[PDB]
Amino acid sequence: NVIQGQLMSVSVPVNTLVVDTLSPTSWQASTFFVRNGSNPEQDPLRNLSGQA
Amino acid sequence: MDIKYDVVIVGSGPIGCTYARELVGAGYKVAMFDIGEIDSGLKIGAHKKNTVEYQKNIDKFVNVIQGQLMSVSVPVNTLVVDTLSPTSWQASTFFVRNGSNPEQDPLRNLSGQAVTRVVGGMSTHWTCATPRFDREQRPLLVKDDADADDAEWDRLYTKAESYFQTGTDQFKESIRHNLVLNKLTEEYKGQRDFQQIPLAATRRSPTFVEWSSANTVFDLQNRPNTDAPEERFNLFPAVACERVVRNALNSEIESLHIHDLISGDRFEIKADVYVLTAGAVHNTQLLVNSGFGQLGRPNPANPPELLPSLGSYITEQSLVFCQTVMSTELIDSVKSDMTIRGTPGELTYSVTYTPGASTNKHPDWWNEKVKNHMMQHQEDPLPIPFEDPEPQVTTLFQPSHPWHTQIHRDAFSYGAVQQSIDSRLIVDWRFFGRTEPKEENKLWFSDKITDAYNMPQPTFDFRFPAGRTSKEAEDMMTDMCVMSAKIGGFLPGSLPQFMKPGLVLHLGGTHRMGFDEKEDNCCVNTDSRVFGFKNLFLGGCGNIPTAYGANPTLTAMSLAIKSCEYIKQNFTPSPFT
Amino acid sequence: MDIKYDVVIVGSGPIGCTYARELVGAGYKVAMFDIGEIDSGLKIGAHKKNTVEYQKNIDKFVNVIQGQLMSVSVPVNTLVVDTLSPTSWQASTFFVRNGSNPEQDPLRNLSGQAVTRVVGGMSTHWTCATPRFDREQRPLLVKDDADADDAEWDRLYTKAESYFQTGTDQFKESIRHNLVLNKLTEEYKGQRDFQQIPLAATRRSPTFVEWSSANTVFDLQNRPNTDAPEERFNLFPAVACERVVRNALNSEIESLHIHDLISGDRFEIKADVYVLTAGAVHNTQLLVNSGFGQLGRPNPANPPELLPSLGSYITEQSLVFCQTVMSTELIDSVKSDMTIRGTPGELTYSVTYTPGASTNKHPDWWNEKVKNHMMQHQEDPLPIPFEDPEPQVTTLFQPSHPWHTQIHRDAFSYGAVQQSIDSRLIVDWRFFGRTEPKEENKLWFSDKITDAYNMPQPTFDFRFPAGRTSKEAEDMMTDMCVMSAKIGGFLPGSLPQFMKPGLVLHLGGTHRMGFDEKEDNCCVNTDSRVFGFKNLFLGGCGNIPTAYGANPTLTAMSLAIKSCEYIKQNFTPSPFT
Amino acid sequence: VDWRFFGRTEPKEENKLWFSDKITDAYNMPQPTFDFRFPAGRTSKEAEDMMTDMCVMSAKIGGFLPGSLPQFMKPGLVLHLGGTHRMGFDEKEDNCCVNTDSRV
Ligand SMILES: *Cc1cc2c(cc1C)nc1c(=O)[nH]c(=O)nc-1n2C[C@H](O)[C@H](O)[C@H](O)COP(=O)(O)OP(=O)(O)OC[C@H]1O[C@@H](n2cnc3c(N)ncnc32)[C@H](O)[C@@H]1O
Ligand SMILES: *Cc1cc2c(cc1C)nc1c(=O)[nH]c(=O)nc-1n2C[C@H](O)[C@H](O)[C@H](O)COP(=O)(O)OP(=O)(O)OC[C@H]1O[C@@H](n2cnc3c(N)ncnc32)[C@H](O)[C@@H]1O
Repeated sequence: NVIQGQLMSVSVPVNTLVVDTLSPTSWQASTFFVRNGSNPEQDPLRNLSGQA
Repeated sequence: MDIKYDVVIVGSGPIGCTYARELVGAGYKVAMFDIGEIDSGLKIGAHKKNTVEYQKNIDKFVNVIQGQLMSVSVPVNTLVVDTLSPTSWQASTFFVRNGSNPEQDPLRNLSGQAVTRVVGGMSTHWTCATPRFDREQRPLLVKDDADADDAEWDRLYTKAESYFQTGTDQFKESIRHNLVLNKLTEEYKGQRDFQQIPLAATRRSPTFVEWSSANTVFDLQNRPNTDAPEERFNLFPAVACERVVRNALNSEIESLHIHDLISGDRFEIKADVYVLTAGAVHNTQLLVNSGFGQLGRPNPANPPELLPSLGSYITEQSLVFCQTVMSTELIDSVKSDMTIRGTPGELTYSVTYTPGASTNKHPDWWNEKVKNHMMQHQEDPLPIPFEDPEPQVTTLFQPSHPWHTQIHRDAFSYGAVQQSIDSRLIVDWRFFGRTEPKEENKLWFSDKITDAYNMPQPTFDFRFPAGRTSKEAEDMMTDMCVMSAKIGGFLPGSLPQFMKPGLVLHLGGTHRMGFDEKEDNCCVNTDSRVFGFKNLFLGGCGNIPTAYGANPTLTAMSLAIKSCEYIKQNFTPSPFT
Repeated sequence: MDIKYDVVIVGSGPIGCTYARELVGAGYKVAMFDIGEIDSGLKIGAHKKNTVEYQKNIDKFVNVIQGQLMSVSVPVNTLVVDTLSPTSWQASTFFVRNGSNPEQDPLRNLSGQAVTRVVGGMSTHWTCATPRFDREQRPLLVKDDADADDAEWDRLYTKAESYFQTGTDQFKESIRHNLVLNKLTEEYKGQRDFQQIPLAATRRSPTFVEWSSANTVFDLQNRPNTDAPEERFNLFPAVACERVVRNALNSEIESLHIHDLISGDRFEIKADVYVLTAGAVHNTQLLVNSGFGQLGRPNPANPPELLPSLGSYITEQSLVFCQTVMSTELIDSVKSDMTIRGTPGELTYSVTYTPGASTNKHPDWWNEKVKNHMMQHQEDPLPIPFEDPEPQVTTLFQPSHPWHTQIHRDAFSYGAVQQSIDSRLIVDWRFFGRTEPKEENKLWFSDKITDAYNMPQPTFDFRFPAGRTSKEAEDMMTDMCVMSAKIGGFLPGSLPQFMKPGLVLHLGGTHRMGFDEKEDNCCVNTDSRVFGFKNLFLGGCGNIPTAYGANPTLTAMSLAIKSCEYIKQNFTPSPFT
Repeated sequence: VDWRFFGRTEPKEENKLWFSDKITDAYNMPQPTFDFRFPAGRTSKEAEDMMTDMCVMSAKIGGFLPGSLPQFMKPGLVLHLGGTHRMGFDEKEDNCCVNTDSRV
């Protein structure tokens, strides 16, 4: 846990996971926009995803 | 196989079988085609859960369901697998792989929507709940005359209930059923009514219920036969129906084009009357492949020649779900009338009650079952008999609670931790919301991508409408939380949740009914006849134009009955030759 | 229903059908009972995967398998659920719940062992792999004459292979099959031989394989019929066979007591010959219910009167599994013979080869399929045609590699992240080990706990033996790791692993064959006749007394053929009147 | 017992760490971005041979622990990234950034 607490991911690609069980009343995305410090420059298939 | 019939029916689900029942019985020479095959035992199109093995192990039946549901539209997969060995072949792009549909926006899908291709269709696996719609949920059949409309609906629903063997009595002596029913009745006294879910089923014994299906409506045996020597019917499984051929005037269908999947041959089949009952998605595919509506991505700049509302105004219900673990107070209440002496597993253990005591909270039949369970199974810590049937409770849709409810048990795949909880304690909760029909919600078909039967790939463009539908959906969730609490707390791993859109399989409005094609934005009239065409009829939930919460099959069946009445008045059976 | 026959057979799996085929054909009046029901369509007992839908959607078939596998012995669950609501009823002990078997030690189980109760038995879903056993794996039928023993086994296997329609040619023109076959052949040149898995199956088209089943062996139609007017056969589904009655001398069976599950009626059925083919677990159960062996927890103080080895020496194979993702080198090799001009998607794109050129690595048929795929589907990044059949590769069990191997694809439940990998790239690896028969490895039946059919509950006491069995199992794992790497790296989520004990369903030795009851610690002789009894025979994998890694059913069938040869020489069919 | 085998990766010009001219990180600095794959040839062959070697060697000691079966780790989880400001004798000839005194 100490280790995990002090490793911050270098480059996180934009997240394209589909969450389709939101309540109809919840604000819902129309696109996979740049969220949560993700890096839109990053090709997710040419990454070092574990680099921190 | 002739190529000439009085009537041809596409699909052998319960709605096609409604057409077959009415029209075969009325003396028509009928052919029915299904893309799927016979696989329910000797009773063709029967419910798969009516085996002794599945009545003994109902939870295994989830696998039967899953094994015959094929997802309608699966978007391109964008999951990153970055732990492959460097020697394995690795993608540079998220290419079209594994039957995925590149047309499909993953954020505007009905991801849960699926289809079944087997003789009997989805009625070989369905839960059998057959409630009527109240006026608020129900399409009009008579305009500007409420009494006449009600009368017509009661007549049709009564016949439909007869065809399905709907009843509200099959679980009347379950202890779990009554425990739940009585508690909710008391909790909502003066506010809401509770009753047994209306179920298309007949109890045969205390441990076997014969669930209804297509086969219940029509046995699907070829005719003439010994029981039916003057009737004419042929079922042709493993035949893909690909299109209906329009005349130039768009006033008549001239043939049905079919592809026999075993021999590979293709034919044109001729009939006086053509009935499409292939389900809400595949009736729409068939019509679009035949030149109705518009093929390809919606394009309002080029409106279609025929049936412009085809595949718009689609509705699917929101569904919330949880499971609960029965309260201690409710469990203790089961044995409230018992006098208990001794210590279990000892010789002095005694469980008794005084029948007829006016101080008894429960009737004699209940106390007798409890007494016997407790006396005969002293190792077991619960008062509920091992073979006690599941609850089957509902409070039906009303204005002040505009959702359908099922408080019950259906087949479920319990996680290993969950299997830790005694099944007697568990109750499932499913609340189903109504969805406003909106033109922007659509089912369309690719002009390039094809499905597993080389037909235009179905694509959804769907979101639950803003406004009432969305407010109601979230109020429904809250109501499930509130109501369920009265029975017990949630079961870990089955916490309150929305299900993936469409997993419910109650899709409607894809080929919707109305009085006037233009004014009511619709595809079929109240006889289920395609506007403009003398001899083309659609049956199924796709006809239903309204926002409904309750399970739709009974209402679709009622519409099909009415459709058959029109057919009987407008087409003459061939003389039996 | 009369209650008098020449031969009665308990169970309608492929081994009961072997007896039916032999003895119905030889003119005997035969009855066959199954506790399960007809549910594969019109072809009674057929492979459920032989539908167009399952051949288009093969991965859905895992659900069909799961829906008809009921776990034999599930120990008491000790999972802690401590996040229930305080109002919910909650356990103070881990009490006997949800059909668990309190006799079962969770650490000495075959937790993966399961049974199927449907007409056709497990042959309605099996993978159809039908290898012969080599001498090392195979029980002796002739002593002290290896050549005579080989000759008898060759005769028998050859007949069995004809009953099953076993072949090694059904995948010969698959690109993926040959890609894998050729690579492994080269890598192990001079060390191991590779061939197609022998499969009970007949190809009917490029995209349809008719997989064999009990139905292949015997069609299960009642006779006399039009095609067989002088044969006599009846099948009675939904009939639980409960016990055979012994005479006072323990020399003859006098009747079979049955319980019709539909009517509830019980009957005593009389025959000249009684054949138990209920599977390795349920044959043992019926025998123990009939006074053979010992009921209850093993007690060596208290010796069984009859068949003291029954339910001892049980064997189940170790099974290791992984999937791989095909190497970039192999994938590029598929297109080695192509010249590619231009850019995919453009007018100028061209993929050509030179037919018959002596420097081509691949045959013309191969190159033509690759060329057409690449030219017609320029969007696709792989050279493998979309409808290319799966690999079906084996190197058979040998002393230097004492395990059976299957390098193939069969029905599989892929997680969404694995669904990310193109299916053409995926290969399944399953290596099966042999287990030494040990007296201490037992299947026994409770004297208190009962199963869903009110029969004595099965209980395992099993561990993989120390010594050779265990060493070989681990060597087998390493072998799989080494061999599979030649083809591609592991697929994440399908990493190399041992499967739960018994999940393989290749249980043997519960009613084992030998020459001498005492000397060979066994229950039937080489005619499969129960020692001491004139007219009781057992068929199935329970007969196999040796340590085997290969799939046993073909071997069990061969033994049934030999058994029928004895019955024909020793019993006279009744005159057909 | 834990088993970790680490492979060597051939330096290739195409394998890059670069920085966005628009996107910024948590410290308002140019966002790092990778463009990386394990090179074909020796690197890839060796990585898979290494996997096999672990499977063979570890078997001498015991069988795999369920849930910790043989696997590649996500690229870079190892945190042994090198060569981003690489040393050599001659800037141009050795394609490098610092000399053997680590001087730019
Ligand atoms: C799957 C399911 C459904 C279900 C349910 C629970 C489950 C898990 N519970 C329900 C319940 O409690 N109450 C209720 O009203 N409905 C519930 N359902 C849904 C219900 O089964 C369906 O509404 C119903 O079966 C619809 O009937 P219909 O007859 O309209 O359609 P179908 O059963 O889908 O049968 C259509 C058939 O047509 C064939 N087909 C499809 N395409 C073609 C083509 N091109 N050519 C020829 N035949 C075609 C199918 O194979 C199918 O059998
Ligand atoms: C499940 C499975 C099996 C399988 C396989 C893959 C799967 C997923 N792959 C195999 C393969 O590739 N090669 C092979 O050799 N075997 C493979 N199998 C196993 C194979 O299916 C079995 O070995 C085979 O079916 C055994 O045949 P047998 O005829 O001996 O037994 P059965 O198929 O289990 O059928 C027995 C029947 O008897 C009935 N029954 C049971 N109890 C009673 C009683 N009390 N009364 C009357 N009938 C009874 C069953 O219902 C059953 O149908």
